[PDB]
Amino acid sequence: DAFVGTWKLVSSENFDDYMKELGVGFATRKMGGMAKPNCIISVNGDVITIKTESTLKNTEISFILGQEFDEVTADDRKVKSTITLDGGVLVQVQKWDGKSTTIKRKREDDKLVVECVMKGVTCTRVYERA
Ligand SMILES: O=C(O)c1cc(Oc2ccccc2)c(OCC(F)(F)F)nc1C(F)(F)F
Repeated sequence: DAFVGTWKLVSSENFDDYMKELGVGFATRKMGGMAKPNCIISVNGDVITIKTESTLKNTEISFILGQEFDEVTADDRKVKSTITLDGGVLVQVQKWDGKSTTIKRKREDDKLVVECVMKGVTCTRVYERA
């Protein structure tokens, strides 16, 4: 929809702190930090697919809005994820071991803005069309 497309990471703030707050170890944070992924968002019927592709790591999720699904994250957490659309924002929550983190995806001007929150840490990542 407004989200559909092939997006390239152009800026990131506080991603290392965000991964640290999630408990990600040094090697995986290193890989993640200097990744510059593409994010490819598509929709077919009820099903949204978000692929995140980079030289050292790829992930993919497919989901129906409002329906919980299992996910293995890029940092290898096994989580229960639910994604909803709220005022134009795709809101993802991941739940595991009594914790949660939120990842909000929104469209702003030419940007796909990704805000990731874990406890007191807020990370902002910005994608632009490829
Ligand atoms: O889409 C993102 O840019 C993104 C990318 C992530 O990791 C990568 C890095 C390279 C390739 C594919 C995935 C990631 O990992 C979970 C983490 F951060 F906990 F490790 N989380 C996110 C986000 F939080 F924002 F959704």
